[PDB]
Amino acid sequence: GAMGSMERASLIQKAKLAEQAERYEDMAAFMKGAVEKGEELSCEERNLLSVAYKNVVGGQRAAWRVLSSIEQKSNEGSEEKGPEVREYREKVETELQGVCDTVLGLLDSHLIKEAGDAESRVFYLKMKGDYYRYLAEVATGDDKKRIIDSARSAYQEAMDISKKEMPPTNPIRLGLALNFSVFHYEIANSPEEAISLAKTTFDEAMADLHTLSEDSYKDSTLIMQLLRDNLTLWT
Amino acid sequence: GAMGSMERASLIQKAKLAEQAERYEDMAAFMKGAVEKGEELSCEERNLLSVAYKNVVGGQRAAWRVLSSIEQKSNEGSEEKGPEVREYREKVETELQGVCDTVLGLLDSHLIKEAGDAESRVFYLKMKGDYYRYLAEVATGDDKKRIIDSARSAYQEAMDISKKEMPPTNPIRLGLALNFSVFHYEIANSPEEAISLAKTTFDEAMADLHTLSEDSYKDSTLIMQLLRDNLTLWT
Ligand SMILES: [Ca+2]
Ligand SMILES: [Ca+2]
Ligand SMILES: [Ca+2]
Ligand SMILES: [Ca+2]
Ligand SMILES: [Mg+2]
Ligand SMILES: [Mg+2]
Ligand SMILES: [Mg+2]
Ligand SMILES: [Mg+2]
Repeated sequence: GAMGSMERASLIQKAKLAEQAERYEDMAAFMKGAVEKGEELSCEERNLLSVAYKNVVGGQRAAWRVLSSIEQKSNEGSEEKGPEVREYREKVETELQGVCDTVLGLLDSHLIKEAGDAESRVFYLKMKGDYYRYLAEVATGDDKKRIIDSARSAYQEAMDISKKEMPPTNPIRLGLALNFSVFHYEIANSPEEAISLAKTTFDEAMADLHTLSEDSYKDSTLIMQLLRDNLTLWT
Repeated sequence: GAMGSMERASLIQKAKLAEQAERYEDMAAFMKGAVEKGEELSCEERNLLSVAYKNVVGGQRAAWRVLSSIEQKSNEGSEEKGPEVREYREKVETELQGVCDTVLGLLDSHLIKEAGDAESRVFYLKMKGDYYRYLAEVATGDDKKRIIDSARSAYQEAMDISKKEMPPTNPIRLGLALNFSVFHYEIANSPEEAISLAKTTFDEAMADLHTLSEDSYKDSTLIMQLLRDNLTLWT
């Protein structure tokens, strides 16, 4: 790998600089190099990995949605324009799939198997569900159902651990539940499960806020608002 | 080149799709492929080329400024942090220089020499001044003065043609004058020349607005406002 000659600490330092410069592709490459050093990631380092790839894939998903919509309209009274829209949508789609496969590969070799604490294991399993979810958004062929089930299975294992090992206000647990609820609504055609999950998560967090410091209260209530935003949109 | 097998029309079509998807690196690559087909560019195609590269280099310049500022602070009571900030600033700088060299290469081979109409020749010479200006922003060594003079010379030839062949409200002429005034203020250490140029350009355009249609009036007054914005900032 092209980061093989750079010190782990320097990769982390440069990932933080790339974040400040909004250079998320660089940030992701630096964090991939850091993961490939083979040592486990601290909490801050895990967040850097997630921020980098979420931003890279988020731009790819936004572009794919623009191009997919143009492609949809072209296939309605619409004039034939040739293969270009499909080709370019496919190009962006293949790039997106490549990023998802890269992230999933880092999780499989070997972040998840070395993650023993609940906070790291839940974090990585949530990421696995997220990146299979992004693959599912663009899937159409023989493995769409298997891709969806891979996302479900990762989210489910993360939920089981998070419920047993974390308080209901833990921001990792809240963000996992938020994303699993989105999976239910957007991927699994299960809006009732999505609503039930978001509501139960919100209510159980509400009841636990009294145990928190002012700073933790701020952290948890911010994610609760994201759950509330979805419930308002979905109900 | 990787676009050598794609039709010129398909490259143009995909450049427009990439713009809609805010995929400016792709847009630039498509427009580079279109230029390399060897045919002259229409007015719309010239604008696509400029939009693509302006957005790519604009992101690089913003990142370089962030990293340069961090580097400045590190060299003031500041703790020694190693070579990483300089290395990463250099990496972004080298990428930026590569983009500028790519654009300048397309202008030199062979867009400028085939551009005979004032509107195309002024457009390309303005681009030449712009991309030498971006090189000058990061230059420090033996050729900084020669880089600055290359920007000046391109802008000056574009100004001479634009003054002889275009009305003072022409949006190309206005945008050239805007950028040459920025060159004077930011690159050539000539704020009085920058102010004089912006003011004279604004006033000569004002006096010509009566000749324009409603749509052309809108086009010209928008760029005049950019000149006014700079004058307000600089005076
Ligand atoms: Ca080492
Ligand atoms: Ca028709
Ligand atoms: Ca052809
Ligand atoms: Ca100190
Ligand atoms: Mg290396
Ligand atoms: Mg119901
Ligand atoms: Mg090709
Ligand atoms: Mg004075």
